[PDB]
Amino acid sequence: SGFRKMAFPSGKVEGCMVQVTCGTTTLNGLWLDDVVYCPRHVICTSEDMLNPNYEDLLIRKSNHNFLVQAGNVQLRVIGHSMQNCVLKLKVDTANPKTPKYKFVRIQPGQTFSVLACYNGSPSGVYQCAMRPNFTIKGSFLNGSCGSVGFNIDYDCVSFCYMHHMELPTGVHAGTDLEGNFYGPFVDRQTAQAAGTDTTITVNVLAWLYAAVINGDRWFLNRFTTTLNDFNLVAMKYNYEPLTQDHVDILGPLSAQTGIAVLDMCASLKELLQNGMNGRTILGSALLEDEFTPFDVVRQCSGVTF
Ligand SMILES: NS(=O)(=O)c1cccc2c1C(=O)C(Nc1ccccc1N1CCNCC1)=CC2=O
Repeated sequence: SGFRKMAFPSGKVEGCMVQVTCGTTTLNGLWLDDVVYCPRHVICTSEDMLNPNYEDLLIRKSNHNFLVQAGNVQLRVIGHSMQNCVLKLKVDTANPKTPKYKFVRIQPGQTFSVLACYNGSPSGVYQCAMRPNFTIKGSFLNGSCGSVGFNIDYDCVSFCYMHHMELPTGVHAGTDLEGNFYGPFVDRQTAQAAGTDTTITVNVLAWLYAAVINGDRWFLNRFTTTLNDFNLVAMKYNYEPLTQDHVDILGPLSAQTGIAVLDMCASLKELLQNGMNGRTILGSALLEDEFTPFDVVRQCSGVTF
Protein backbone atom coordinates (compact mmCIF):
# COMPACT_ATOMS: atom_id res chain seq x y z
CA SER A 1 0.00 0.00 0.00
CA GLY A 2 0.93 3.64 0.38
CA PHE A 3 0.15 6.36 -2.14
CA ARG A 4 2.60 8.28 -4.31
CA LYS A 5 2.62 10.73 -7.19
CA MET A 6 3.81 8.15 -9.71
CA ALA A 7 5.13 8.78 -13.20
CA PHE A 8 4.89 6.36 -16.09
CA PRO A 9 7.97 4.30 -16.99
CA SER A 10 9.85 6.61 -19.33
CA GLY A 11 11.94 4.14 -21.35
CA LYS A 12 9.75 3.97 -24.46
CA VAL A 13 9.90 7.77 -24.61
CA GLU A 14 13.63 7.96 -23.81
CA GLY A 15 14.08 5.95 -27.00
CA CYS A 16 12.78 8.83 -29.18
CA MET A 17 14.46 11.90 -27.63
CA VAL A 18 16.76 13.57 -30.16
CA GLN A 19 18.59 16.88 -30.17
CA VAL A 20 17.54 19.40 -32.83
CA THR A 21 19.94 22.19 -33.79
CA CYS A 22 19.15 25.07 -36.14
CA GLY A 23 21.71 27.81 -36.49
CA THR A 24 22.54 28.41 -32.84
CA THR A 25 19.21 27.42 -31.27
CA THR A 26 19.23 23.90 -29.83
CA LEU A 27 16.35 22.06 -28.19
CA ASN A 28 14.70 18.65 -27.92
CA GLY A 29 12.71 16.73 -30.50
CA LEU A 30 10.66 13.55 -30.65
CA TRP A 31 11.74 11.03 -33.29
CA LEU A 32 8.83 8.83 -34.37
CA ASP A 33 9.06 6.73 -37.56
CA ASP A 34 10.96 8.93 -40.07
CA VAL A 35 9.63 12.21 -38.63
CA VAL A 36 11.20 14.43 -35.96
CA TYR A 37 8.73 16.75 -34.21
CA CYS A 38 10.03 19.86 -32.47
CA PRO A 39 8.91 23.37 -31.49
CA ARG A 40 8.94 25.77 -34.42
CA HIS A 41 10.87 28.40 -32.39
CA VAL A 42 13.91 26.24 -33.11
CA ILE A 43 14.26 28.48 -36.18
CA CYS A 44 14.52 31.59 -34.01
CA THR A 45 17.21 33.41 -32.11
CA SER A 46 16.29 35.27 -28.94
CA GLU A 47 16.37 38.49 -31.00
CA ASP A 48 13.51 36.96 -33.03
CA MET A 49 11.31 35.88 -30.10
CA LEU A 50 9.87 39.34 -29.40
CA ASN A 51 7.52 39.25 -32.42
CA PRO A 52 8.56 36.50 -34.86
CA ASN A 53 7.03 36.00 -38.29
CA TYR A 54 7.45 32.23 -38.38
CA GLU A 55 6.54 31.92 -42.06
CA ASP A 56 9.12 34.51 -43.13
CA LEU A 57 11.80 33.10 -40.83
CA LEU A 58 11.20 29.51 -41.96
CA ILE A 59 11.33 30.55 -45.61
CA ARG A 60 15.03 31.38 -45.41
CA LYS A 61 15.68 27.94 -43.84
CA SER A 62 16.42 24.74 -45.78
CA ASN A 63 16.83 21.09 -44.79
CA HIS A 64 20.61 21.40 -44.43
CA ASN A 65 20.11 24.07 -41.74
CA PHE A 66 18.55 21.51 -39.36
CA LEU A 67 20.85 19.06 -37.56
CA VAL A 68 19.20 16.14 -35.75
CA GLN A 69 21.15 13.74 -33.51
CA ALA A 70 20.00 10.71 -31.53
CA GLY A 71 22.66 10.41 -28.84
CA ASN A 72 25.59 10.42 -31.26
CA VAL A 73 24.04 8.74 -34.34
CA GLN A 74 22.94 11.40 -36.91
CA LEU A 75 19.83 12.03 -39.02
CA ARG A 76 19.72 13.36 -42.54
CA VAL A 77 16.92 15.93 -42.79
CA ILE A 78 15.29 15.44 -46.20
CA GLY A 79 12.11 17.45 -45.65
CA HIS A 80 10.51 20.02 -43.39
CA SER A 81 7.10 21.60 -42.87
CA MET A 82 5.45 23.79 -40.23
CA GLN A 83 2.18 22.59 -38.68
CA ASN A 84 0.75 25.27 -36.40
CA CYS A 85 3.52 25.81 -33.83
CA VAL A 86 5.54 22.62 -34.42
CA LEU A 87 8.07 21.68 -37.08
CA LYS A 88 8.02 18.27 -38.76
CA LEU A 89 11.45 17.26 -40.09
CA LYS A 90 11.40 14.25 -42.40
CA VAL A 91 14.68 12.40 -41.88
CA ASP A 92 16.51 9.68 -43.81
CA THR A 93 16.08 6.85 -41.29
CA ALA A 94 13.16 5.57 -39.24
CA ASN A 95 13.56 5.29 -35.49
CA PRO A 96 14.21 1.59 -34.71
CA LYS A 97 12.85 2.23 -31.19
CA THR A 98 9.54 3.80 -32.27
CA PRO A 99 6.89 2.45 -29.87
CA LYS A 100 3.23 2.03 -30.62
CA TYR A 101 1.99 5.59 -30.23
CA LYS A 102 -0.91 8.00 -30.68
CA PHE A 103 -1.26 11.78 -30.74
CA VAL A 104 -4.18 12.90 -28.57
CA ARG A 105 -5.25 16.26 -27.16
CA ILE A 106 -6.00 15.84 -23.45
CA GLN A 107 -8.74 17.73 -21.62
CA PRO A 108 -8.22 19.87 -18.50
CA GLY A 109 -7.93 17.99 -15.23
CA GLN A 110 -6.32 14.90 -16.77
CA THR A 111 -2.74 14.01 -15.86
CA PHE A 112 0.38 12.91 -17.68
CA SER A 113 4.07 12.22 -17.12
CA VAL A 114 6.64 14.75 -18.35
CA LEU A 115 10.12 13.61 -19.41
CA ALA A 116 12.37 16.65 -18.91
CA CYS A 117 15.37 16.66 -21.28
CA TYR A 118 18.17 18.95 -22.44
CA ASN A 119 20.17 18.51 -25.67
CA GLY A 120 17.99 15.53 -26.57
CA SER A 121 18.90 13.45 -23.52
CA PRO A 122 16.53 12.90 -20.58
CA SER A 123 17.17 14.38 -17.16
CA GLY A 124 14.05 13.59 -15.15
CA VAL A 125 10.46 12.37 -15.13
CA TYR A 126 7.50 13.54 -13.08
CA GLN A 127 3.70 13.39 -13.00
CA CYS A 128 1.69 16.57 -13.48
CA ALA A 129 -1.77 17.79 -14.46
CA MET A 130 -3.21 20.10 -17.12
CA ARG A 131 -4.62 22.95 -15.04
CA PRO A 132 -8.16 24.13 -15.89
CA ASN A 133 -6.55 27.27 -17.37
CA PHE A 134 -4.47 25.04 -19.70
CA THR A 135 -1.14 25.45 -17.88
CA ILE A 136 1.13 23.06 -15.99
CA LYS A 137 3.39 23.53 -12.97
CA GLY A 138 6.39 21.57 -14.19
CA SER A 139 10.09 22.34 -14.00
CA PHE A 140 11.68 23.54 -17.25
CA LEU A 141 15.06 25.25 -17.51
CA ASN A 142 16.35 26.81 -20.72
CA GLY A 143 16.89 24.18 -23.39
CA SER A 144 14.03 22.09 -21.95
CA CYS A 145 11.65 22.78 -24.78
CA GLY A 146 10.51 20.05 -26.90
CA SER A 147 10.24 17.87 -23.81
CA VAL A 148 7.07 15.81 -24.03
CA GLY A 149 4.24 14.69 -21.80
CA PHE A 150 2.63 11.33 -22.30
CA ASN A 151 0.40 8.63 -20.92
CA ILE A 152 1.12 4.92 -21.34
CA ASP A 153 -1.67 2.34 -21.59
CA TYR A 154 -0.29 -1.19 -21.98
CA ASP A 155 1.53 -1.05 -25.32
CA CYS A 156 0.58 2.46 -26.39
CA VAL A 157 2.31 5.77 -25.71
CA SER A 158 -0.21 8.58 -26.19
CA PHE A 159 1.75 11.82 -26.46
CA CYS A 160 -0.26 14.83 -25.33
CA TYR A 161 2.19 17.62 -24.50
CA MET A 162 5.19 19.41 -25.98
CA HIS A 163 6.66 22.17 -23.84
CA HIS A 164 7.10 25.59 -25.45
CA MET A 165 7.47 28.45 -23.01
CA GLU A 166 7.59 29.65 -19.40
CA LEU A 167 5.01 32.30 -18.47
CA PRO A 168 6.29 35.30 -16.45
CA THR A 169 4.24 33.89 -13.57
CA GLY A 170 6.49 30.80 -13.51
CA VAL A 171 4.06 28.21 -14.90
CA HIS A 172 4.48 26.46 -18.24
CA ALA A 173 2.62 26.28 -21.54
CA GLY A 174 2.81 24.03 -24.55
CA THR A 175 1.06 22.41 -27.47
CA ASP A 176 -0.30 19.05 -28.42
CA LEU A 177 1.68 17.04 -30.95
CA GLU A 178 -0.14 18.82 -33.80
CA GLY A 179 1.23 22.21 -32.73
CA ASN A 180 -1.99 23.59 -31.23
CA PHE A 181 -1.43 25.44 -27.96
CA TYR A 182 -3.34 24.39 -24.89
CA GLY A 183 -5.04 27.63 -23.89
CA PRO A 184 -4.79 31.09 -25.41
CA PHE A 185 -1.01 31.27 -25.66
CA VAL A 186 1.29 32.22 -28.54
CA ASP A 187 4.96 31.28 -28.94
CA ARG A 188 6.11 34.86 -28.35
CA GLN A 189 8.32 36.41 -25.66
CA THR A 190 5.79 38.93 -24.38
CA ALA A 191 3.51 39.23 -21.37
CA GLN A 192 0.82 36.55 -21.58
CA ALA A 193 -1.69 36.01 -18.79
CA ALA A 194 -3.17 32.71 -17.72
CA GLY A 195 -6.74 32.87 -16.52
CA THR A 196 -8.06 32.25 -13.06
CA ASP A 197 -6.88 28.79 -12.08
CA THR A 198 -9.33 26.54 -10.27
CA THR A 199 -9.05 23.23 -8.45
CA ILE A 200 -10.04 19.99 -10.19
CA THR A 201 -12.87 18.96 -7.85
CA VAL A 202 -13.28 15.38 -9.07
CA ASN A 203 -9.52 14.86 -8.68
CA VAL A 204 -9.62 16.03 -5.05
CA LEU A 205 -12.48 13.60 -4.42
CA ALA A 206 -10.56 10.73 -6.04
CA TRP A 207 -7.58 11.58 -3.81
CA LEU A 208 -9.85 11.50 -0.75
CA TYR A 209 -11.09 8.06 -1.83
CA ALA A 210 -7.46 6.93 -2.07
CA ALA A 211 -6.93 8.31 1.44
CA VAL A 212 -9.86 6.29 2.79
CA ILE A 213 -8.39 3.24 1.05
CA ASN A 214 -4.98 3.79 2.66
CA GLY A 215 -6.22 4.29 6.24
CA ASP A 216 -6.62 8.05 6.70
CA ARG A 217 -10.30 8.45 7.57
CA TRP A 218 -10.49 11.38 10.01
CA PHE A 219 -12.04 13.71 7.42
CA LEU A 220 -14.88 11.21 6.97
CA ASN A 221 -17.91 13.15 7.94
CA ARG A 222 -21.61 12.37 8.85
CA PHE A 223 -23.27 15.00 6.64
CA THR A 224 -24.23 14.57 3.08
CA THR A 225 -25.14 17.34 0.68
CA THR A 226 -26.99 18.06 -2.51
CA LEU A 227 -24.97 18.38 -5.70
CA ASN A 228 -26.22 21.97 -6.02
CA ASP A 229 -25.31 22.77 -2.40
CA PHE A 230 -21.79 21.43 -2.85
CA ASN A 231 -21.52 23.45 -6.07
CA LEU A 232 -22.60 26.57 -4.17
CA VAL A 233 -19.74 25.96 -1.74
CA ALA A 234 -17.27 24.94 -4.47
CA MET A 235 -17.72 28.08 -6.57
CA LYS A 236 -16.90 30.22 -3.52
CA TYR A 237 -13.60 28.40 -2.97
CA ASN A 238 -12.79 28.45 -6.72
CA TYR A 239 -13.42 24.76 -7.35
CA GLU A 240 -14.67 23.46 -10.68
CA PRO A 241 -18.41 22.69 -10.54
CA LEU A 242 -19.14 19.00 -10.03
CA THR A 243 -21.27 17.37 -12.74
CA GLN A 244 -23.10 14.05 -12.85
CA ASP A 245 -20.37 12.82 -15.21
CA HIS A 246 -17.86 13.35 -12.39
CA VAL A 247 -20.07 11.38 -10.00
CA ASP A 248 -20.26 8.55 -12.55
CA ILE A 249 -16.48 8.43 -13.00
CA LEU A 250 -16.17 8.23 -9.19
CA GLY A 251 -18.54 5.24 -9.10
CA PRO A 252 -15.92 2.47 -8.87
CA LEU A 253 -14.19 4.27 -5.99
CA SER A 254 -17.52 4.91 -4.24
CA ALA A 255 -18.35 1.19 -4.61
CA GLN A 256 -15.03 -0.29 -3.47
CA THR A 257 -15.09 2.23 -0.60
CA GLY A 258 -18.75 1.99 0.39
CA ILE A 259 -18.93 5.78 0.81
CA ALA A 260 -21.50 7.46 -1.41
CA VAL A 261 -20.03 10.17 -3.62
CA LEU A 262 -22.22 12.93 -2.18
CA ASP A 263 -21.07 12.18 1.38
CA MET A 264 -17.49 12.52 0.18
CA CYS A 265 -18.50 15.93 -1.16
CA ALA A 266 -19.96 16.70 2.28
CA SER A 267 -16.60 15.88 3.87
CA LEU A 268 -14.89 18.00 1.20
CA LYS A 269 -17.21 20.92 1.97
CA GLU A 270 -16.29 20.56 5.64
CA LEU A 271 -12.59 20.56 4.70
CA LEU A 272 -13.05 23.67 2.53
CA GLN A 273 -14.94 25.52 5.28
CA ASN A 274 -12.91 24.39 8.33
CA GLY A 275 -9.47 23.77 6.81
CA MET A 276 -7.31 20.74 7.53
CA ASN A 277 -6.78 21.80 11.18
CA GLY A 278 -3.05 21.02 11.23
CA ARG A 279 -3.48 17.35 10.23
CA THR A 280 -2.46 15.70 6.97
CA ILE A 281 -4.15 13.48 4.40
CA LEU A 282 -1.76 10.96 2.79
CA GLY A 283 1.20 13.04 3.96
CA SER A 284 -0.06 16.33 2.51
CA ALA A 285 -1.30 19.38 4.41
CA LEU A 286 -3.22 20.58 1.33
CA LEU A 287 -5.98 19.10 -0.80
CA GLU A 288 -4.25 17.35 -3.71
CA ASP A 289 -5.96 17.62 -7.11
CA GLU A 290 -3.39 16.07 -9.47
CA PHE A 291 -4.72 12.49 -9.30
CA THR A 292 -7.55 11.53 -11.62
CA PRO A 293 -9.92 8.73 -10.57
CA PHE A 294 -8.15 6.52 -13.10
CA ASP A 295 -4.80 7.26 -11.42
CA VAL A 296 -6.18 6.10 -8.07
CA VAL A 297 -7.56 2.93 -9.63
CA ARG A 298 -4.20 2.34 -11.35
CA GLN A 299 -2.25 2.60 -8.10
CA CYS A 300 -4.75 0.33 -6.31
CA SER A 301 -4.92 -2.22 -9.17
CA GLY A 302 -1.19 -2.26 -9.94
CA VAL A 303 -1.85 -1.82 -13.66
CA THR A 304 1.29 -2.69 -15.60
CA PHE A 305 2.93 -2.25 -19.01
N1 LIG B 1 16.79 31.45 -29.19
S1 LIG B 1 15.34 30.89 -28.43
O1 LIG B 1 14.18 30.65 -29.63
O2 LIG B 1 14.82 32.02 -27.39
C1 LIG B 1 15.71 29.31 -27.54
C2 LIG B 1 17.05 28.85 -27.55
C3 LIG B 1 17.40 27.66 -26.90
C4 LIG B 1 16.40 26.91 -26.21
C5 LIG B 1 15.03 27.37 -26.19
C6 LIG B 1 14.67 28.53 -26.83
C7 LIG B 1 13.27 28.96 -26.79
O3 LIG B 1 12.89 30.15 -27.44
C8 LIG B 1 12.28 28.17 -26.07
N2 LIG B 1 10.85 28.55 -26.00
C9 LIG B 1 10.35 29.92 -25.90
C10 LIG B 1 9.12 30.23 -26.57
C11 LIG B 1 8.58 31.52 -26.50
C12 LIG B 1 9.26 32.53 -25.77
C13 LIG B 1 10.47 32.23 -25.11
C14 LIG B 1 11.01 30.93 -25.17
N3 LIG B 1 12.25 30.68 -24.47
C15 LIG B 1 12.18 30.27 -23.04
C16 LIG B 1 13.54 29.86 -22.47
N4 LIG B 1 14.55 30.87 -22.65
C17 LIG B 1 14.68 31.28 -24.01
C18 LIG B 1 13.35 31.72 -24.60
C19 LIG B 1 12.68 26.98 -25.43
C20 LIG B 1 14.02 26.56 -25.46
O4 LIG B 1 14.40 25.39 -24.83
